[PDB]
Amino acid sequence: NECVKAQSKRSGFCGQGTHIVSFVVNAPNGLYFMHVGYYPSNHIEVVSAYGLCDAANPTNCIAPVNGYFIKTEWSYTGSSFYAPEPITSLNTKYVAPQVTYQNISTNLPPPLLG
Amino acid sequence: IQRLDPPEQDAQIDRLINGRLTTLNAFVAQQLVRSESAALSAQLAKDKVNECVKAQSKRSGFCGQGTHIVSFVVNAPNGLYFMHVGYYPSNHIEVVS
Amino acid sequence: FNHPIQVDQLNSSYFKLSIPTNFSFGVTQEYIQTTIQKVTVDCKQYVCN
Amino acid sequence: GFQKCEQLLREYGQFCSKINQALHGANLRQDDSVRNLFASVKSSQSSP
Amino acid sequence: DDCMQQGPASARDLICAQYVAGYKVLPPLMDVNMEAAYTSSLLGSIAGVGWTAGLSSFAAIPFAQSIFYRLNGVGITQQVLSENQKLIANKFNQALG
Amino acid sequence: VGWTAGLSSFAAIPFAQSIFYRLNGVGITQQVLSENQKLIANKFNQALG
Amino acid sequence: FSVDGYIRRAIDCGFNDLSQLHCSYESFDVESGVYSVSSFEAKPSGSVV
Ligand SMILES: *[C@@H]1O[C@H](CO)[C@@H](O[C@@H]2O[C@H](CO)[C@@H](O[C@@H]3O[C@H](CO)[C@@H](O)[C@H](O[C@H]4O[C@H](CO)[C@@H](O)[C@H](O)[C@@H]4O)[C@@H]3O)[C@H](O)[C@H]2NC(C)=O)[C@H](O)[C@H]1NC(C)=O
Ligand SMILES: *[C@@H]1O[C@H](CO)[C@@H](O)[C@H](O)[C@H]1NC(C)=O
Ligand SMILES: *[C@@H]1O[C@H](CO)[C@@H](O)[C@H](O)[C@H]1NC(C)=O
Repeated sequence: NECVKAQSKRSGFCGQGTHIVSFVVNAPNGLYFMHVGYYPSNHIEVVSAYGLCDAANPTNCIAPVNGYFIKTEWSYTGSSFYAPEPITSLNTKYVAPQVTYQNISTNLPPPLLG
Repeated sequence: IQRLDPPEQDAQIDRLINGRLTTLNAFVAQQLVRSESAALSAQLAKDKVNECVKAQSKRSGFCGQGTHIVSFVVNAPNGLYFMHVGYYPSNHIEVVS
Repeated sequence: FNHPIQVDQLNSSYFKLSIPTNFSFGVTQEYIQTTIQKVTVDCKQYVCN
Repeated sequence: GFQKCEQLLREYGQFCSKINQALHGANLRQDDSVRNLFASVKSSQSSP
Repeated sequence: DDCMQQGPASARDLICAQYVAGYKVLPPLMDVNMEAAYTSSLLGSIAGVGWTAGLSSFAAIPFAQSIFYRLNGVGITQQVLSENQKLIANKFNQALG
Repeated sequence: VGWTAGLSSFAAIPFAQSIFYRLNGVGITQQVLSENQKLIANKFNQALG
Repeated sequence: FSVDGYIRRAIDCGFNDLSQLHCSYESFDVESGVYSVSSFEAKPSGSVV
């Protein structure tokens, strides 16, 4: 029910790595599970923000959704695979301002260009 | 052996054998019960590390009591010792919602 | 002891992200026993033949 | 170590082989349990 | 050798009984320093593992920052957490101390 | 079955389409999945093969 | 055995397999199911010396 009929979000319940899909066949005294997971490699280190705020409009802040804001100025990458793309309203959420958010004053992404 | 001849010596040794064979069978049966139990328990420990320690849990009562925030693990003599830090509310008031 | 990738914390408002640049799929195989062989015994015959 | 006893013990079949094999399996079970448990506690990435 | 040069520690010493009774206690699969290494690396992974989607990336963020995200995630607002960061750290410290 | 809310409806969709939703759901963006659909299928196939 | 001690009903436990079942549970009423009972023995048809 957790593995095969659903994608699991429980680390280590199904297989190792991030669970994607599982299959089941019969075995001599039971079931044989075939768990296909996602295994990352070649990790790199990048610098990330906790969130970004409009420096001129400090109460207007965003945080990434299922990914990170990375320096490259700021761009978005999904959490499982480094692949920078523009910060847009489809990969951000508006949040309350925090002391750890960056104050950006130049190349403001579209969710902050208000 | 020192006191008895074979026809009686045999019977006496045999009593000791039966008692010792019984003891060893009981011992083994328990090591199998205890090792089966420990193995199940080990899988519970596995789940707690993944659910509790490597993640914040949203499952009431799985980790500790109250709302789970963070857990830590140290080793213990025959296993793991979980340290579950939860959020415990107090001084509740009633408001209209 | 196989050490994990060490990722340093920063003295700043930023943080280090250790993020994959590559990936693979792999299969964790698992066997779960659901049954045992069912056996009955003709105890009277077993013991006394 | 008494030979008379060992001679009588043999009439109970391979009793000791069963004791040893049962415990050997039971002991392997913990090494496998431990190996699996730690493989899962193990982090991929970690801070110092 | 300890059981020969010193002898049993007390009545019913089950460790020295091994060489007498015919049983042996076997060593565990991992030594202490290896088990410590596993839980130590686990400790250092907590803040950056239970942070976002996927199990593939690691956010090397402060423990404290992790706690505040964990508290926010259970219903405590950011205005509250911001006003009370020292109060929260003190309560946490009392819980563990 | 592992597609949306509830256990009552069935989406008869391609396996491949299911995989891409599953990958998107773990943090791989759609731009990446779109550029790499053949690469992803090949890696998956290697894992099972 | 009735309250007054007389035997009014009995099972010959070697008559058939159904009778063996009743005897093994020491009851005239057993639950429905499939049960193993004593095997049907092969018997000697002669002897060799
Ligand atoms: C991006 O811009 C934001 C917004 O300006 C900036 O975060 C702000 O930083 C200031 C300090 O530089 C915080 O102001 C104070 O900081 C001190 C530090 O000790 C606190 O003690 C103060 O708290 C007292 O006063 C508050 C006033 O209301 C009380 O509510 C509180 O209970 C205490 O009495 C106070 O926090 C300011 O709060 C933050 N802003 C936010 C939203 O948290 C941010 O740092 C800039 N980004 C970067 C990377 O620099
Ligand atoms: C750097 O770390 C020290 C550790 O005590 C801390 O006091 C100091 O404020 C930190 N500096 C920054 C920029 O965070
Ligand atoms: C990912 O790893 C495989 C392993 O052989 C390699 O062939 C491939 O080129 C790698 N891709 C990247 C982007 O490094």
